[PDB]
Amino acid sequence: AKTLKDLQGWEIITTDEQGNTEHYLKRSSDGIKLGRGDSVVMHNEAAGTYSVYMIQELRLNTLNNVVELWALTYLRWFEVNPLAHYRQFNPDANILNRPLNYYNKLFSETANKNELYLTAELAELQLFNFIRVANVMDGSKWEVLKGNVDPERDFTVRYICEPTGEKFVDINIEDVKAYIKKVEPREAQEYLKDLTL
Amino acid sequence: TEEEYVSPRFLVADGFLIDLAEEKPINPKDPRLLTLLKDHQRAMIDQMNLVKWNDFKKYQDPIPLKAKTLFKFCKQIKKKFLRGADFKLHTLPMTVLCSCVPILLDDQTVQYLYDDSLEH
Repeated sequence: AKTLKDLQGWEIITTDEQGNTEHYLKRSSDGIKLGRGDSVVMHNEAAGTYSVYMIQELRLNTLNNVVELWALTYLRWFEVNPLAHYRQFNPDANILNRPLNYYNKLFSETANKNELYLTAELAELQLFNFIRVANVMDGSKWEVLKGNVDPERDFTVRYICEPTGEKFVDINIEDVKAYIKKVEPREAQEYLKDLTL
Repeated sequence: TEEEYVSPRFLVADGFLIDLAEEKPINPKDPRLLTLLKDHQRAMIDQMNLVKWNDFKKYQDPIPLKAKTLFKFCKQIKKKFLRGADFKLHTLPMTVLCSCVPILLDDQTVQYLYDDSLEH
């Protein structure tokens, strides 16, 4: 009950320096390149809005050109637990007098809607849902970028957390990207998941 | 009409359910909401007054709205309309480049909402 579809427009590239084991997909038309550590804006039918990921691994087949694109899932502002955030970042968090809608509003109207949150949850991606390359950066770089931010592709990450939007832990996204494209998939994914346990 | 955050993503203001993740209005009948929202949230929307997007099919010209909140959070685009003598904006075929919000109906015809607190 399976069929083989051709990944139109894409082409696999094998290297170390170049050559005909390291891998990364390249798109013929514009030539964009996707490999471990790159972040991408993807179409998410169920959610009715985009989701951003960081390519974790490119599982390829030695026999045929079958590719599987796997990646770490980011959370966008609206997937953060509003009460958890307030309790962990607000100065006088002991007082939670107000109705849930109030915290929803507070967070939504003061959050950087382009600040993502890393998570260790992997998801397989389908190329036809690929929208554009995402620029995920550190707060320092994000500061220099203000006034020239392209909300369609520019994002900043300072924490990693649980898929539920709790337990925020500091990270240097650049160090994470560097790390991810260094070690082996399972290793990186295991470590990334133990930072919030 | 009253405003309120049904969730961090969904905001109800000026008669529309606003999807902040997409920066646009969403039909309160979109099946996705059945899964995207919890019952208490969908109940909040029931108890509120929401424009029935089907009532829109019947109109050919863009609709002028008095809704400071909607235009504050929704993406807008430039569209060209005719400036009639009734001081309203009309479909093209006295031209004005006006920014407005597009909403996709079931009729598949796109309806345009522009800020009525603006003089062109």
